Amino acid sequence: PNHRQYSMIRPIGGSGEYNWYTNNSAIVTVDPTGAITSQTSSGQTEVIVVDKKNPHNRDKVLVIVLPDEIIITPSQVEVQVGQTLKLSTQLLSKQLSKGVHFDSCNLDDLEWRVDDSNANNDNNGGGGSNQERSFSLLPLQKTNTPKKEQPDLCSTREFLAIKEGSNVISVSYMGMRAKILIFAYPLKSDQSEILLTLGSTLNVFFSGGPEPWHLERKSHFQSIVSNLTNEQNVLSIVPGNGNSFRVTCLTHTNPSKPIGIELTIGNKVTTTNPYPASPSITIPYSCRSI
Amino acid sequence: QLQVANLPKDHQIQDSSHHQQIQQQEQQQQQQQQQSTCQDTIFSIKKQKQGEIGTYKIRNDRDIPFIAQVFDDNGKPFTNYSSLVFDWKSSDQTQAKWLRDYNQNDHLSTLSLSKEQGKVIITVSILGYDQELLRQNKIRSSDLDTSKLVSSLELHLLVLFPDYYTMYLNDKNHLKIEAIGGSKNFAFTSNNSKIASLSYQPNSDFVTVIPNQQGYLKVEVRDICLGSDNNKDQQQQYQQKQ
Repeated sequence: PNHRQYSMIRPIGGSGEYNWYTNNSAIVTVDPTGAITSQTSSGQTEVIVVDKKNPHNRDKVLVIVLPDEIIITPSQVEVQVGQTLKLSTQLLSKQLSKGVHFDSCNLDDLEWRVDDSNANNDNNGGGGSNQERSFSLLPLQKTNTPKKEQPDLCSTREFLAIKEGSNVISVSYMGMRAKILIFAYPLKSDQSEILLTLGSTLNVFFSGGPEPWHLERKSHFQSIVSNLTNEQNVLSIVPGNGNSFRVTCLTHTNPSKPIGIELTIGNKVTTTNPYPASPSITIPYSCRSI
Repeated sequence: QLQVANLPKDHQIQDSSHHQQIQQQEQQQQQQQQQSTCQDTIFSIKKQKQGEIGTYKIRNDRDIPFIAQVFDDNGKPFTNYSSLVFDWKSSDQTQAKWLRDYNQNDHLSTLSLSKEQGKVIITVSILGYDQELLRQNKIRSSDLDTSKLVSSLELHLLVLFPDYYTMYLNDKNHLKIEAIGGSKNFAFTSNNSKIASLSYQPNSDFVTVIPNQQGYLKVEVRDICLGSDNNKDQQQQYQQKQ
């Protein structure tokens, strides 16, 4: 009722000159260009175009003014400390087919929050210390109005990861509500260059990278491979227990082909994580007085 | 998940005295400031991942009730789950010990703590459904993945010095007084600032005393995360016998 919505109908063909009409101006008004605006009333109306030079050439569009529900639009939810996370929102109606949205949404003023996971009892107006949270909600700038990155999106926010761990994010408007859980994490080796004699062997250890995805966990992986399609003649790579592996020397590393062992750790795409974290690191290798 | 069992108090009659909301907000605003540094305590339990044992600081010499909160794996708590059998454990029954409350199989249990300082791990498991409640309802058993039905917590079990001194009256002669035992979050007070000034910093273990006049200073301390043993209401009840 407060937030009039806008779209644009376009005519193709005829004598290049038009007149525009609406069968109910209390639901939708049309302009001389084909822009349409919702008015004080919901329901159903028709918008009509007519050729000036002989009014028998004409066509019409149906406009319907109707919502049920709000979601946070799916994005990545695993991010590093010191980075920002984009979250957006989308409107639904239970009158729409599954896989159909509204053609446009301007409803940007949403009640976005960060939620704290321990706040069970204390109905008290205390200024809680903004030190224990993993995340913070960023301010909206008062710069020039952006183009929304898609037109169906009600509102968009960024959340800065301050500290390791997680927070819940929440949204409300007119009783409709959404929530999501977001995580702050980075990957490292102990060894920075693996330089070994003929037949010498080393154990290598690693820290950080994603947890096995909470709900499913079999979507997780660790992966360890070298930058050659032919490995088994030059080095032997053997995974260890937990975050460890082994490198055993087989033959001399040619200096015109520097060898790197890549460690990847991540979650695979699922129906509960569509945009998972999967970082890697490359570790240099060599086989070669007193 | 393990949680501390916050029992209701007695349902005293609901007077509508609006003034109570002010003193509730005064306590909530103090609690919101205290929540910056109370984070290590058993009252600050953050919802764990499966197998993610948390260390929590707790004071010795008391009994404490705990609750085994059961969820579906959508994350909803169940409305009733009085068909499951529970398994209450501790790593050391000297340091921390489950009592012999009547229902040793229930989703509630009472933990007694020693008079020491130290560390002990508490655990609850589920063993399955009760076969006799299922048999009475004529229901078939369905076999539970009890490997996913365990929760654990690590409990870390936990004075001014000098207690008496004689300060020679000179504006350069300052005493340090330091708070041995507590959360390292302290507030210091004294009987009479005309005898001596106090000086301390936020989150200091200690306060400095500066001599203004002859006499006796008394200095006192409150713990910001653990409070003070001056719980007078319980002292009224015991005075009839003690």
